Amino acid sequence: AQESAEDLPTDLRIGSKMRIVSKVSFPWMNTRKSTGNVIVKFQTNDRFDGMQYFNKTFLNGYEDPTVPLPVSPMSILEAASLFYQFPVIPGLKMYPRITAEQENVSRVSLAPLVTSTMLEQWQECYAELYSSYKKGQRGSFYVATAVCNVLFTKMPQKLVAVITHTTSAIREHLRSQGVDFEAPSPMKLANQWLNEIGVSPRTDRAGFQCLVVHGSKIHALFNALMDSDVVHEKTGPYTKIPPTLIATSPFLYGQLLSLTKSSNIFAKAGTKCTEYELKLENGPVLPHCAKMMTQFIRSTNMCSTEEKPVTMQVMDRHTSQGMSDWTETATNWNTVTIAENCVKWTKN
Amino acid sequence: FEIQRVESKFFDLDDIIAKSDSTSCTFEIGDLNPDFFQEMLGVSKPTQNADGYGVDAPYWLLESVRSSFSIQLPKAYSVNMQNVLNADSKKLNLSGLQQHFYGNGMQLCRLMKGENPDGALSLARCLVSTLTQRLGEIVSTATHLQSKGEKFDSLETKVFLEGKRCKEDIDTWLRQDN
Amino acid sequence: MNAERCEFIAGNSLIEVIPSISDDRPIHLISGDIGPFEAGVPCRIPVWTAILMKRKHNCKVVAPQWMDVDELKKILTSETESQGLAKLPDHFFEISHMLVRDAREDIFEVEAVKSLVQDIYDRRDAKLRSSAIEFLRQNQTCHAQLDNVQLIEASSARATLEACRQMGAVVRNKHESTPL
Amino acid sequence: TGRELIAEYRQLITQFRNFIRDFSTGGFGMIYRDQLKRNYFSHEYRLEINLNHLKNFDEDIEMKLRKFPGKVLPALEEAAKIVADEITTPRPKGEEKLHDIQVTLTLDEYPTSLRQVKSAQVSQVVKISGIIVAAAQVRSKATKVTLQCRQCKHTIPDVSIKPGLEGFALPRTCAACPIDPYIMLPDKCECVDYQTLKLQENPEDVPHGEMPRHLQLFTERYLTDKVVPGNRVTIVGVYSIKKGIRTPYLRVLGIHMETFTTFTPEEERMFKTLAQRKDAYELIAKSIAPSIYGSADIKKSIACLLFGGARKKLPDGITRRGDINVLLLGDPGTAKSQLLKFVEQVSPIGVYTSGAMVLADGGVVCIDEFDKIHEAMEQQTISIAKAGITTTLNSRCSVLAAANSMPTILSRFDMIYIVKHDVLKDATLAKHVIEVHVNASAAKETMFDTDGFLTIEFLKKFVTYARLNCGPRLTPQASEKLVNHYVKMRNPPITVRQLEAIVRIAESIAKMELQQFATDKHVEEALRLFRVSTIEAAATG
Amino acid sequence: TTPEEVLRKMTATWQNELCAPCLLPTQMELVEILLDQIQGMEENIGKQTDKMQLRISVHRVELQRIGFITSDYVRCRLQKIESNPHDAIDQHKKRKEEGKSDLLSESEMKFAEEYALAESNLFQKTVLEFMPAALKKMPVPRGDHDDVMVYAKVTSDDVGNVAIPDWQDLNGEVILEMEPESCHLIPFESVHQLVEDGNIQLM
Ligand SMILES: [Zn+2]
Repeated sequence: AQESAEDLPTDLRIGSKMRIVSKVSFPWMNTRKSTGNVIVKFQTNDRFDGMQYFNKTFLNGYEDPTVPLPVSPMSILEAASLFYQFPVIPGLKMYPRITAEQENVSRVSLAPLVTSTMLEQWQECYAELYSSYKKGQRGSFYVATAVCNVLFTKMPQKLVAVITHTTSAIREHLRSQGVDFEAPSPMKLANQWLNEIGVSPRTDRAGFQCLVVHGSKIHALFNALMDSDVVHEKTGPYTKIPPTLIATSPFLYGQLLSLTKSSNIFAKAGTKCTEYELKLENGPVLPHCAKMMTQFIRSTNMCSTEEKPVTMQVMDRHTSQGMSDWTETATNWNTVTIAENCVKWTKN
Repeated sequence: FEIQRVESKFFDLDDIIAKSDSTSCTFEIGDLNPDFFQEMLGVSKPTQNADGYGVDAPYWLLESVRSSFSIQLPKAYSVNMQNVLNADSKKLNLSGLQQHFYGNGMQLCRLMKGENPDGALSLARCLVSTLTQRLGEIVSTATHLQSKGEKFDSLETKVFLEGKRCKEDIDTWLRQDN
Repeated sequence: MNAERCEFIAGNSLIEVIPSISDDRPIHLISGDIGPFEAGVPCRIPVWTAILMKRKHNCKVVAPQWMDVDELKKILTSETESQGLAKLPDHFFEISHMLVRDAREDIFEVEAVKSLVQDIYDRRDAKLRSSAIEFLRQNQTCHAQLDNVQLIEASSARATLEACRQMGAVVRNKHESTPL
Repeated sequence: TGRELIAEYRQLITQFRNFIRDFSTGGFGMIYRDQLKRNYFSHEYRLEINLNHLKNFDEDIEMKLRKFPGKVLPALEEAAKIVADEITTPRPKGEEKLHDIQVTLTLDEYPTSLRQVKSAQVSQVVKISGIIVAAAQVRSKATKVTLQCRQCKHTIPDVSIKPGLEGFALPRTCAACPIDPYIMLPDKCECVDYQTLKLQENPEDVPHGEMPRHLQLFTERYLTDKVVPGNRVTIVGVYSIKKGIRTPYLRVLGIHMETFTTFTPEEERMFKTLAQRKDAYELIAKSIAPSIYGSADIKKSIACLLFGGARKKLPDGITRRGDINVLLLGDPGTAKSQLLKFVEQVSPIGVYTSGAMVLADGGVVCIDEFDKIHEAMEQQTISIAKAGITTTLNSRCSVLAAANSMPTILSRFDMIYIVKHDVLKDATLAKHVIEVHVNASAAKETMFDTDGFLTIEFLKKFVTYARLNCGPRLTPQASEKLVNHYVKMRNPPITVRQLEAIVRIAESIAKMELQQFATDKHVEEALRLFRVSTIEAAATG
Repeated sequence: TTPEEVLRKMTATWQNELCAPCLLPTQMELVEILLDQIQGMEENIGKQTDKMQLRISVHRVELQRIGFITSDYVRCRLQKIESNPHDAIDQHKKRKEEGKSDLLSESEMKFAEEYALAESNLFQKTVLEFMPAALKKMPVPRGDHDDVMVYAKVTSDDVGNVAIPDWQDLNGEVILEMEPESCHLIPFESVHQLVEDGNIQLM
């Protein structure tokens, strides 16, 4: 069945890729109607203006929904595609980090000085982010370890932490570390009976799961993520490389980065249906990205024949399953239809 | 004179034999009429435990069960065997395990999608890796005159037969020119 | 499509002969005029017609220019140096086998020509084998480029098509098994 | 003068490369080039060469190869390696290593008598014929070795050892340290397989009133495990003296041999046609031993012995036998041994004899002169406990026995016959048999045979087919008759052994028709056979 | 247009028809022209008084070759129609609705209808008359040429771009460029339209 609203519902699961398909051409494409590949070409101050709009949206440490828009809609497209990340290595992919989801990225040999100084910086960077989250005023942030994804956030205060894609072994290791969570005999009589006669006594899985932590108990999880060799890989392509941290507001050692963009034109069978494709790749697709991309489409009036809709798709969200279950303000969705009058999705 | 459109492999004898196989499964107690085990399977009384009725059922019948049921993977597709085959399958006798290996695996994935999505995806990844480890050996093995294709699956047999046919044709054309 | 039909298509090529008979009018074939014939004066006719006359002792066949030993050595040098398949004359192997079968009296330096053709065939066969084996380890694409492949070489290598069709089904099953 | 030998060696390699590349039967047929390519892609690193083809190509190198094989033959092997590299490059990834190839020879000549190898032929190629009489286990021989000094640890790598039954001497003193200081590393040497055989001269060629002579053979790599004792062979090899008197041996370069369970759809259709016929059982009984007159019920019993019953194992683990056993009594004549020899020929596995009881798992044993084991017949096992040994030997078989006459062992046999005034009928039989023997003298001067009887080659295959595929059971209506027959005979020597024997015979008759079940028809024929056989012993003696 | 051009077009049509996994648009016009040419040459040779001379043998061998080409083309198309006759009729009607060139000629269509009736009679007499009333409909399988590969060579200068499925992400597609001498291993449905237009030769 179909579900619908005036505006895009929020989903908090981070994905790996976004694809958007339309029957109406994008502004840089308008010369062409033959099948082929097209560069997303930017013009004059559009990138810089989009960067301004992004930082102005997130300056307080949480989103301001009342900032005025830029003038070029290309700046809205640019502002949707930005984030802050640590650690930094050129030429190594830093997301996704769960070992099952890596394609075989190439080896990179590094010096012990490089790896040691990186770890020394990582501890300070992580402690700064966690301090500003708990006792300061920062909104939220993500961590992607080799075995799980973690989200720290606030309830609309009360603090909440969510862990996803755990095994029973990881659950028991966290129990040994002392974390608590709001998770989702006749054999003794037999041994006693054997001993009473004088016969010799020598004669949980539950798949993948998520976890939720409330309140003061979050600090134990913070110390656990600081300490364990379980999350610090000692063998493999990510040997001695610490976990990835991601945010939408600046932090010390954070590097500003952008997703890769490209686009294509397809034509078929002599029909009216030429199809125009946009892609955003090679990083996390954070929840604000879809919200801003909706505004890019509606500002550029591609909905004007609402009888020809535009569709959007976000991929690999199942690796972070559970991050939208803890509240009524969020939703799980995978494919979305945009019109000017509404936004629609399946019952899922 | 009225026409009904059906599957593209409706008349295939190999596909009918593949549908005719059976797997081990379990049904909830009292949620189904116990006439079923005599009516369909010919078994007078179901074997019963704390988890449910435990039986074997065929794939054609299992697709029709819109009620609740559960599946246990057979011996050839158990997780230890999945690790073994994913580690090295380049010289193993798959026909000794199952003559319809890849087909029964694809049927198991389609059934297990509603119960266990992670297990279904894991088995699908294992199948892709297993075929990638063996296709080059099949296409190379077809070129020998003494090969007879003892170890291959029914799916792999098609590739083997086509390769041997091509080799026979080009050798016959070459040996005119003495 | 098979090797006999490859030889049948290769028979339509043109080749030069020297007749010993003579004739006055042209011959108006459906494939076009070929005559007239004068004894001792060369002219160009189809390969099938040339072999038909050679069996009846009515002519002498003149070999193609690429059957010179120096030209064959140039072809072997280029095929050895290039990573992919080098370019060849049209219907190279088929015309070589037909002329060695029916007209080996008129070829000059026959054993050297024969050995060079066998060398070229051997290493092109090895290149095609290595390319197909390296393709069948792939999972990321269903496309390859095979420039300068001959028709008989393409005809001998049809197992790869069946193998790729079988691989696509399992890839599609994994994509449909991915959860949402 | 080593550069002269190097020049000779490289010249030989050049000529052998030209021979492997250029020899042809006309057209595009370069046979050795094509054979080498096919062997290399079949992962067989070997080649075989005909010396008369080599003599036609170039006489001089062939003559040199015969007279100096230890010098010349490594050049031929090296040339084969070079040509294989040229043919197969560029090889796929993972297959970059170039392998080492063994060359073998054939030669079309009369073989030399094993007694007439002249002493001038030492270290030359010869051709010999004979019989293999013994074969040892495969062992390993080192091809290249690494040496290290005991004290100062200096090394000599890749020291190569000459082939055959030859040793080699280590360096006496250090090259860079007492007497004999070098040792051999077990981990850094190369090895190949070898085998030793013994050859006996053919008994046709032994002069009258003398014993045959023998020669020892050495084989290597692909020439190992090619022969078994009893084989007749012709061998090409080098005549060598083993390391002022030495013993000789032959280093083999080429061997030439002088000599079920799978069916076609045609064979299955033939078997099923015979099974579909109504007279199939009578036809098989007629087909048993057609050269011997009469004996119709005995031939039917032998057919039941060949086919046997089903074999069973109940959930408590107690097994039930499928075999059937038959005994023949009476006068010592009337072609009893010929019947036993026929059963030995026809049976899928079997033995004839006058231990021997063990050797026929799943087969048939024919015992003649039985008046010369109770555990063997019933338990399919014999046991022993004498001084210092206790074992049990277990084997499954059926037994056919012929006697010339214990009352105890008669319980172990399922069917018994007494063979027993012929002279008027024997006149016609004498006419027929003597006409057969005069026709045999004149001779001295594929389902069916010419006379309509089944052929041995079809019958043996059909028995081997039926045993692995039929496996019948009784119908309830067939079971109902035997209870009444048993009670009536016992309350008008009746035992459960006899009842189970009758059940086995009924299953055996139903097996020949390829039935799912036995019925009242098969039970009645089984009862007739049991009465006709067994009541002779009740009436006689 | 000369017969020398008609025969050259017919040979390329024959090669593409042998290689393709399904049914190309019909070319019975060229077949009819070449059959008429065979008959004309036969009657012209029949008017000759002397036949033991070289010209007559050369002409007769050429007629042998042309007869082989036309017969093999018609045999291949009939063997394709016999596999699934109802689907062939359906595809022809869909091409007529789309306003495209013909899939079947008139005689081919008549053969397809008569073969479909003759095939229906056997199933109706053996099985379907004994079924319950719901199960009396005739089954017709769907098409089967979804994952077929071909070796294809480019001959035209300005072919442009082609789209193929993406095995890394089967939601989307990949775009290829076809330079005008290249040979590719490629799915058939990507090159179907160009094979109809004659810009690609199958191998
Ligand atoms: Zn020393």
